[PDB]
Amino acid sequence: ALTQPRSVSGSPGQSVTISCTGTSSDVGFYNFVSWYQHHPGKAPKLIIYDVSERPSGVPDRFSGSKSGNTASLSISGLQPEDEADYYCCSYAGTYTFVFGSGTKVTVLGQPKANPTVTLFPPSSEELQANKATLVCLISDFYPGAVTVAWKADSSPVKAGVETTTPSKQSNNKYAASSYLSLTPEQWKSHRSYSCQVTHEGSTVEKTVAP
Amino acid sequence: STNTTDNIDYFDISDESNYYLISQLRPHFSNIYFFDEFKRYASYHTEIKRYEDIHKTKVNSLLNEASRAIGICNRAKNTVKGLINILENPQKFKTQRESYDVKLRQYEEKKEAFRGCLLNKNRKNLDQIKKINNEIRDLLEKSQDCQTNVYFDMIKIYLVDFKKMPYENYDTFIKQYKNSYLSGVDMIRKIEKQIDNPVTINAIKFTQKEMGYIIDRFEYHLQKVKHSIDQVTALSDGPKQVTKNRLKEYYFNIGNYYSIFKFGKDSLNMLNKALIHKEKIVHNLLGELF
Amino acid sequence: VQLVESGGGVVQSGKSLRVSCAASGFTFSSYGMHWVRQAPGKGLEWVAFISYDGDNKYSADSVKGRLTISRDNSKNTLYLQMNSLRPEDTAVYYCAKESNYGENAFDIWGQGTMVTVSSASTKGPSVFPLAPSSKTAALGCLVKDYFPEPVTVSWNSGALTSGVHTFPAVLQSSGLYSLSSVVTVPSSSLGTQTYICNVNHKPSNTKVDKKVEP
Repeated sequence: ALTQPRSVSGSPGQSVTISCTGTSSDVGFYNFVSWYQHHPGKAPKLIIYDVSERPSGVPDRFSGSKSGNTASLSISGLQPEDEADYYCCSYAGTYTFVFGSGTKVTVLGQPKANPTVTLFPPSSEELQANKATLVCLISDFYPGAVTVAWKADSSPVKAGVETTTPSKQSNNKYAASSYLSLTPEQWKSHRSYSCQVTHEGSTVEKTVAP
Repeated sequence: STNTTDNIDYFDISDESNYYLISQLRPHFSNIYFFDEFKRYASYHTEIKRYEDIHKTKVNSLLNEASRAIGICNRAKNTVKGLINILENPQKFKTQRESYDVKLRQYEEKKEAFRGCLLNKNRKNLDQIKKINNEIRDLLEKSQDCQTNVYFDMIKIYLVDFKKMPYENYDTFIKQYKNSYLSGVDMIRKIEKQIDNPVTINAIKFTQKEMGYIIDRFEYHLQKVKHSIDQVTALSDGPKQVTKNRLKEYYFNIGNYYSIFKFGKDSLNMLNKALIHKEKIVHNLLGELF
Repeated sequence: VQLVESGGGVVQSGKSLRVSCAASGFTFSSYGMHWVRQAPGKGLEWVAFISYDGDNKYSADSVKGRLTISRDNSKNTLYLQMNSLRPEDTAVYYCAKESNYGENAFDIWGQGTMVTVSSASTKGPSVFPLAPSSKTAALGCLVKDYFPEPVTVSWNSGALTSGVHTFPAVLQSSGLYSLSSVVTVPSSSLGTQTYICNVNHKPSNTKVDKKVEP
C-alpha cells in the first residue's frame, strides 16, 4: 500500500500538494502512476493519468509530477468542490496495480480546532454480563480525519479495535469514536488502558483504570 | 460525436537490425506470448518443469523491463499526441499563429522521434529474447521416438481458440472501411479545387493521412494472423513417432504461430477502436465542412 | 457510459457471493475491466483484471487463490466471485474500466455495491450506559451487539437535542453492530438532572430505556 498523508488542509484560493511513496518497484520504476478523486458517495473519477497529463474534463488547476519513488499531485486555486478523498495508483508490474492509502483534502471553511478526548471505563452493568468495552470519544475537532491508537498498560494493542469515520456535529466540527472489546478477566489483570488521539500532528491521550 | 483523439497507441515500430515488432500494449513483444505458451507445454511435456522457475524470474523480468521502457517515452508520447490533437481540430488549430503546411512537418519529426524511443529503450530487451529462446532450446533437450500426444493435443485446441477471434468479421470490416476511406480522399481532391475552405479540409486530409497508417497496421496483422491460422490448420490436416530434435522444431512451429496469433489479435482489437474513432472524427467534420 | 453493479447485502462467513457489473454505452468486448474494493475504514485497493477476451485474468497477491474473475461478452457483464469470505474483506466493490487514454489507467468507474459479511441472526442490542466524564462533561449511551441496521436513538424521548451525537454503526469481528450516543452537558448541573436514552431496534421489536447516572 502506497503511503500518502492522512489529511491536508487548504484555504479557498490556496495551493496544496500530496506525496505518494510506496516501494522502489511500484512508483519509481514504471512512470505509470495515476491519481483518482473519490467523493463520499459518488464513483471515483480519474484526474491525472501517467505522470503529468490530465483527461479532457479535468481543469487546469490539478497538476501531476513525479521524482524518484515519490509521486506528487498539486491542486492550485482551491474551490469548495475540491474537498474529497484522493488516492494515487501506480502500476505494480506483471499485470497488477497498487493503490495509495488516501488523503482527505479539506477546504478550510473555519479555523481549525483540536479534539477533546474522553475515555470511558467499562460499565458496571456490562461487567456483570461477562463483557467489557472501552469507549474513546473524540469530538469538536476540525478539519479532516484523525488517527487513533490503543495501548494496554504500556504496550500497544492490535486486536479487537474498531474505529468510526469522522462525522459533522451540529456545528461544523467533526466527531468520532473508538471502541475496544476485551474479556473482563483482561480488564482486571492489566494495570491500565489508554487511547492515543493524534490530530493535525498533535497527539493527545487519556487513560482509565479499574 | 468525438472530435479529438485521446488514444494514440496505434503507433508501432520494428527494429532494423533484427526484426521484432514492438507494440505499446502489453506484452509489447510477440515472443512474450511464446514464452507464456511454453509453460503449458512444460506442465504437460514431462516430469521436468524447470520452466516454471524461469517463467517467474526471467520471463516476467523482460515483460516488466519492457513496460518500463515504453513508460520512459511518456514525454515523446504526450508531445506526439499534442501535434495530433492540433491538426485534427480547427478550433484547437486556429489558436496557434502557424499554418497547417508549416506544422504538418513537425508532426512527422515527432512521430518518428517517438517510434525511435519505443525501439531504443527496448533494444537492451531484444537481446534477452535471443537469450531466453536459447535457454528454452537448451532446457527442452533433457530418444529417437519421443511422444507426440501433447503436440497434437495443442493443435486440436488451437483451432477452437482461433474461432474466438472474429477474422471473417474483421476482414469484411477492412474492405468496406478501406473503400469508404478511398471515397473520402477522392471527394476532397475535387472540393479543395473548387471550394475555398482550407482550414477544415486540412484536418480531413490529415485525419486520412493517419487513417492509412492504421489501415496498414490493421491489414498487416490480419494476413499474418491468417497465415498462422492457415498454417496451424495445415499442421493438423497433414504420425505419433518423432525425434527429440524435431520436437524442438515442432514446438517452435506451434509456438511461433500461436504467439503471433495472440499478439496480432491484441493489435487488431486496439486498431479497431482506433479506426472507428478516426472515422467519427472525419464523419462529424464533413458536417462542419459542408 | 454507465457501469452498474449489483451485490448482496449480507453473506455468511466462509460462504460465496457473486458480484455482477453490467456495462453499457460503450463496446464492452473491446475494453479491459478491473475490480476495486474499498473497506469502510481503509481506502480502495486494486483487486483483479481481465483482458477484453477473457484469456488473461490476474488478481492481487493478497486475494490470490481466493477470488475468481470472469466476463460474459455476450451478456455484457463483468463477474467477480469471492469464496471463503472473512469479516475483514467486507467492502464496497467498484467496477473499473480500462482507460481510453491507455491501459495503465482507469477511465470510468462503477457506483460500488456494499457487501457485508455477517453470519449471525437477528439479535437484540444490549444498552449499557456511559457515566459522565469530565472534558463540561460528557455522558454516553452504548448500544452494542445488534443486528441488523438500523437502530433509532433519542435522548429523553426528544426532550433534549442539543449537544447530542449519534455515531454511525460499526461491524465487529462477530458480525454484530455497535453504536454509542453521547451528550455533552455542563458539569455543574449533572447531579440535578438525570438522562435516559431511548433505544428502539425495530427489526427485533426492541425498545430499551436506560437511566444514566454516575
